Amino acid sequence: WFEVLPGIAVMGVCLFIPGMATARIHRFSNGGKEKRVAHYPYQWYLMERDRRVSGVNRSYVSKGLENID
Amino acid sequence: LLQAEKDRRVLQMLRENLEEEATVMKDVPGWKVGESVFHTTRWVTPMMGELYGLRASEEVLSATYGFIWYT
Amino acid sequence: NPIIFIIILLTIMLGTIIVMISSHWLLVWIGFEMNMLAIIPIMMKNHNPRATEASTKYFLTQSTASMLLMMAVIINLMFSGQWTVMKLFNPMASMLMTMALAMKLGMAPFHFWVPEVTQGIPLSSGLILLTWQKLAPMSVLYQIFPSINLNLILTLSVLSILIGGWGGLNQTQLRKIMAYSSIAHMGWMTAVLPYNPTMTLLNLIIYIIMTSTMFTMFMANSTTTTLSLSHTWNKTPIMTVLILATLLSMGGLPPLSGFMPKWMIIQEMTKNNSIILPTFMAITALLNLYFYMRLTYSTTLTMFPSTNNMKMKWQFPLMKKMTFLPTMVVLSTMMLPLTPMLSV
Amino acid sequence: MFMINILMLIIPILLAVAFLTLVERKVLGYMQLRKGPNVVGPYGLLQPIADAIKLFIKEPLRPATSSASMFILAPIMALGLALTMWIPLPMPYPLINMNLGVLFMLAMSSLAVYSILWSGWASNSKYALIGALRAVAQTISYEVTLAIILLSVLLMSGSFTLSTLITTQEQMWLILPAWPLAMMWFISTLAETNRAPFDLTGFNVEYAAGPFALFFMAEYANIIMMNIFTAILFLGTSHNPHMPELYTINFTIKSLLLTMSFLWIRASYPRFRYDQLMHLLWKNFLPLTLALCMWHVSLPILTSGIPPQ
Amino acid sequence: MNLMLALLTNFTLATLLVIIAFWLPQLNVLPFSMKFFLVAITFLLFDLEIALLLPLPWASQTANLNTMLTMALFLIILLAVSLAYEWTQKGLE
Amino acid sequence: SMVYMNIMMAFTVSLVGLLMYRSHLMSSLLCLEGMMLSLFVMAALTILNSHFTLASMMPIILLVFAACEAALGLSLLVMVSNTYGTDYVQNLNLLQ
Amino acid sequence: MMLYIVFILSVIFVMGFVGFSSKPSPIYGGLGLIVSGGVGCGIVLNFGGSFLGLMVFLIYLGGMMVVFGYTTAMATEQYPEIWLSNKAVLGAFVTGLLMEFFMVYYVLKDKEVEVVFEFNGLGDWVIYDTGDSGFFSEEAMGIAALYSYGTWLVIVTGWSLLIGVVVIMEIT
Amino acid sequence: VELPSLEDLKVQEVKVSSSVLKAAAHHYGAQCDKPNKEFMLCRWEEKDPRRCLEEGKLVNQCALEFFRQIKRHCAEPFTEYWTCIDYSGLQLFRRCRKQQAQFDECVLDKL
Amino acid sequence: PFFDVQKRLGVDLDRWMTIQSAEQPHKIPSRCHAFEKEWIECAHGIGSIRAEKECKIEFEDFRECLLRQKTMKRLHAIRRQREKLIKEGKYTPPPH
Amino acid sequence: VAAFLKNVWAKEPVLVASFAIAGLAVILPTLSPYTKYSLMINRATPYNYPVPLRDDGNMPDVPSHPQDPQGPSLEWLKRL
Ligand SMILES: CCCCCCCCCCCCCCCCCC(=O)OC[C@H](COP(=O)(O)OCCN)OC(=O)CCCCCCCCCCCCCCCCC
Repeated sequence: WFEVLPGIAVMGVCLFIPGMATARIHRFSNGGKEKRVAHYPYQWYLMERDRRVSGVNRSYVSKGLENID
Repeated sequence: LLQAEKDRRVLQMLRENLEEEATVMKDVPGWKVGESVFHTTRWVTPMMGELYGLRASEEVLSATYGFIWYT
Repeated sequence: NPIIFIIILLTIMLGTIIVMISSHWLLVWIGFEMNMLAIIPIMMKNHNPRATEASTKYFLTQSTASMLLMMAVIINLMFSGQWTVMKLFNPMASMLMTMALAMKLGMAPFHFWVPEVTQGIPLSSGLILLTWQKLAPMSVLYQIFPSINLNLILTLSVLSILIGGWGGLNQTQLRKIMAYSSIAHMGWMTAVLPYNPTMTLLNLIIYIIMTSTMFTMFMANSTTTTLSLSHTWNKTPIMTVLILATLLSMGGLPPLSGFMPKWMIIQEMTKNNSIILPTFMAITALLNLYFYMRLTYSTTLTMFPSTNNMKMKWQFPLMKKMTFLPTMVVLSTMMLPLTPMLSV
Repeated sequence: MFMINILMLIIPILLAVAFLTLVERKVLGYMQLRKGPNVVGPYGLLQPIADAIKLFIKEPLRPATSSASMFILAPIMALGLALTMWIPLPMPYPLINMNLGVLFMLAMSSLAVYSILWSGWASNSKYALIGALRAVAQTISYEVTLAIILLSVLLMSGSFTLSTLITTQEQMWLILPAWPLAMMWFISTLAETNRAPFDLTGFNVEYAAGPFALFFMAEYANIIMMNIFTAILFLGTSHNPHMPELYTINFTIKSLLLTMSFLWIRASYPRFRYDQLMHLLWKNFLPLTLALCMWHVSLPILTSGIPPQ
Repeated sequence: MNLMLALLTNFTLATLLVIIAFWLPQLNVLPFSMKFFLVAITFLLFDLEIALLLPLPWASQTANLNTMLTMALFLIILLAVSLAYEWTQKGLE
Repeated sequence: SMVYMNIMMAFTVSLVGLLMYRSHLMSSLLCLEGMMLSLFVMAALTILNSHFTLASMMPIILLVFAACEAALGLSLLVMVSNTYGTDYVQNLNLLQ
Repeated sequence: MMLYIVFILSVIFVMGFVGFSSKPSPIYGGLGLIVSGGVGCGIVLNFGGSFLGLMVFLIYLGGMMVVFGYTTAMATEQYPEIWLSNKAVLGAFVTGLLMEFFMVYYVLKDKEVEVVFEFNGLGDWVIYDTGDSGFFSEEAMGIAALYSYGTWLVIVTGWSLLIGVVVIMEIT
Repeated sequence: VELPSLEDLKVQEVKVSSSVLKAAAHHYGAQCDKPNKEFMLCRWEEKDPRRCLEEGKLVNQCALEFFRQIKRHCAEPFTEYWTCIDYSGLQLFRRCRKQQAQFDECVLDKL
Repeated sequence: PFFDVQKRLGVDLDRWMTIQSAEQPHKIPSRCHAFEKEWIECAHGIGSIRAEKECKIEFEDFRECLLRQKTMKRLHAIRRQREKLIKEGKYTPPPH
Repeated sequence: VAAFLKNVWAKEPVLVASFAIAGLAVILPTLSPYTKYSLMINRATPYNYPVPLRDDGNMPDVPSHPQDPQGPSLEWLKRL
């Protein structure tokens, strides 16, 4: 009954990687931010706009209130 | 607000696609600049070829294919 | 079986209603699509492999006769996009319109579409159902009418009676003799249609009645020509005069009423100074009677009724609405002061 | 670095089932009063790494009675779509944010029947010619029993996409309104993926050591996938934005228990004797499926509880 | 733009492995049955009328509902009446 | 545009000599359903960009009858092969 | 990944039809359709419409093709062959295959070739022509299939499907 | 046809990010109400937005002072409010429900 | 022929899925929506036999709305107005 | 016919339960008043923009102020 417990802790740990990996990529690719999702064409229009006015070329950075004062 | 922030853009966008079109060639078999293809002098909505000319390097793909085939 | 034999028979006319009652190109797509799906089991019932080797030749013809129509339908979607049943706004589409539609009303092209189907079917009971497929696409042509290339429609009609006048000189199968001359009247009512589409249906109504009486008189015993020798002195001598009352009328002689549309077909066709074309058709219609003479010479002259087997028993067929049918098919030529007023 | 997300999902999922044939037997072992792999491991854990070496040493002799262009074509698609179906699946973040993906899983799984028709047909006679047909003929009957009751929960969850499916199950464990559907979900998914009660499943016996391993490796790939697909649908987990790690901790560990169920049901039951096997679908399953299909329409209407989208 | 660069790695990985499997590390130098046909035709009939059944969750965020209620139930009826006449004859199936 | 010119040649896979001929008669009925999807897509080009929003049912209801017509003629070729075993369209007995 | 990625699939979609246009010993004809219609499914997935093309996988490519592939085994029980391995197959495969690139060869590669064969320029973004942006309602194309006003279609088309079963509930 | 010049362009566009633009998003239009509905009649009732170019700047001008107003008086609970909703994913309005009161305690009070 | 049952008894079979601008379930128009509303207004009481000789104008710009035919002809020759003088200067305009 | 429900429910207890779900599903949407609350919500979901109109004399109702009690009351749901 004991020996099956190392059997569980191999294949089950082998699924822990990609959920950890992907959540440490898109978080890493946007600098500690989640990825902006786009499901409707009105939602994409913000990212199509805001990338052109972010600072140079990025959608994961913001301007804030202090931009135009 | 953003409606007023979009129509302002295309009046700018059509101008530099027209002002840089008037200065191309003043040919005797050339176009009268400012003509219309239609007869009815009204405001038709412009076409994707009229916003962006034959430039077509990245940014034109960045406009039409923006929502399409991913976020 | 006998419950759904009505239900299959019910949905055929349900198809051609939707063909008539619509303002929409996709419903008239569906219309004689489900008709072509409703005709197949009527061909089958006794499950003989000749009937299967006749319906499948009937099948993939009318499949294309469906599927070519939609290729015309998407063109005037790309050309002005309106879906009212009207002019097609493209001669490349109206060409694709008619000469696809002419398959189901089979013209002088698409030759063996009619006889190879109708011969080889054991169900000679009816097989009057191939009057419905003569009825439905005529109810589209009344609305396609004022956009046709005007030369294609008359070319198929002059050729129509030319082959149909020639086909039954080489025949004994009275099904094929009745498969032919179904090309004949379908050349005339196309040849009117550029000039007054009303009174086209006058040719259509007379053709229905004189074909309805023909197979009901053929549902006594006869399927072969020499089998029409052995009924005058065997089955009933009263049928021998009545079959001569119709074969001579459908040839078109003026004292009977079979001549009546061809009387009126010229009063419309001339007064628009087309003279050489009705003369070529009427002189071709002379040959339409030499099918019937050389056939009526067999049944009404007692040509050797051999094979001694006497029918002392009575007859119980279903002669449904039969005896009232050759009363407007003979003596109605005085009785039409205005058939072009109630129909038109 | 989008490419390194790809290789850190395809490669770490192969070891997820290459180390499962071990677990297949040990769970089978400790029911029968017997131990696992004893001499090689020591705890077993050194067994499949050596056995993976053998099937590429041992000579793959080819049939002279078959074509070659068709015979290796079915293992091409076997790793193709049965691994492609992993892609728009969240944990809690999917690789692709598809706007509709529940149709996309069924669109790929419908081509699973299109692989078995290859290998039996292009190879040989009888067994590989008639015996490989029936297995398509059972697995064509389990899409209508699959897709209809699938549609009956989208009526209440709200839409087609999978990202909204987590938020709508944050208080529920949605087996509770669909415990009749929970049987006919799990029974039907068991039957499609060719396992022990629903088995008749010559489409393997001709494969030597080379390409048998693929259609043993792809078939196992399906079975944890129907576990992970039932996992996000029925037994939804909690979500934390500030702590994404805590999602995946209690995510795969729930799918790993249902992974044992295919190993656990296999140790109980006999077969179903093919004539009954389709007879228990049309006569028995399917009329209840239409009834509950009518059930999940009227009740969100007669609640004024339509899910928003 | 990686969809389309997303599966291209997956399919080049499968066709790679067969070359190390079937190729270079090897180097060796129907009767007809009617009852097994009619179920495929029967399946495709119920395969069509679930695709017309398919657009339901978008058909709820809509206008006046009793049009969409009473008509969507009618397709299930035609899917069920089709069973019953066919239930009169299934064969050894 | 060129996207309309191709696909328009793709409609001319309904070549009639390769639509009822030659034998292996399943290859004939092959391009019949192959003539479908040359009309499903070609319609769905113009319906989609010119935002009609109402004729979206039209290509969907097209494919409903497209398989349903294709369902019928496949059944009859079994009835051909029921008494024969092979299709072989050069089979001909019933003449005109 | 270039600008011409939509058009270049369409030319590939043309050649999938030519693969079964002669006589591909009809088991490869199924493999002529799956390669075609999937690429044909790729063409529909542009231009806004996502949902309406993906069903063609299920209803036709998973639906019709399997039952299509379920035949040619219950019938045609002779010995098949790989196509192009004969001289009856390759006798016309190249003929229209030359014109498929020859149609592209001068539609726009010359300056003006000529009047009615140079009307449609290749590219560049006018193939889409979909600006400006839209709404947050749907695709749309998303609110596309409605059990509003079209109901006369559904009562007819469903009832046509019912009597299709009965005709196949009989003879076979 | 004709188009107006490069003049009556280059006016002060509100160069803010999309999250901080959707941050307030609710108190913004709910109190201005004079140029916007007039601009809607200028666009919906009468088409051709070339006779209609002037009031697109007027409603733009009102937003200029609007963010200048919130910056001068109460912005510290505002800057933390679009901080949490910047932590992305679908921009739900229930994750930042807690911090909403610290912003909204003074919008009815300070100004 | 066209019996028109739906005219007397006042229900529509469809009559809605007919033109480009009839229903639009959430008031979302089409691209050439503005020319349907004009071209119908031209010939309504016209009996269609003089309509091909009287209106003749609002059909044209409508038909060319659907294709943008000469617009594509006018735009393509700009690639021959410029872009044969590529090495002959005329960048026009400089970025941005 | 009273034992007819008790000589088939002890004989084939599968489709018997189906017809009971065929029942109790058609009848009840025409019964409880929770419906037509389904209609009031599904119409009061704003997709598009409510465009204002032009005044000329009247003014029957609804001046320019949005926060005035000038329109309907769908705010029962927030209180619900
Ligand atoms: C009025 C209020 C509204 C309505 C509410 C009513 C609620 C009703 C809920 C019903 C839904 C579940 C029932 C679904 C049908 C189950 C299938 C079935 O019962 O078939 C019975 C099967 C066939 O044989 P049978 O008809 O019984 O004939 C022999 C008679 N001695 O005979 C059998 O018994 C064999 C059982 C099937 C064989 C497969 C068993 C394999 C083991 C599977 C284990 C499943 C574990 C649980 C599922 C996993 C959880 C996700």
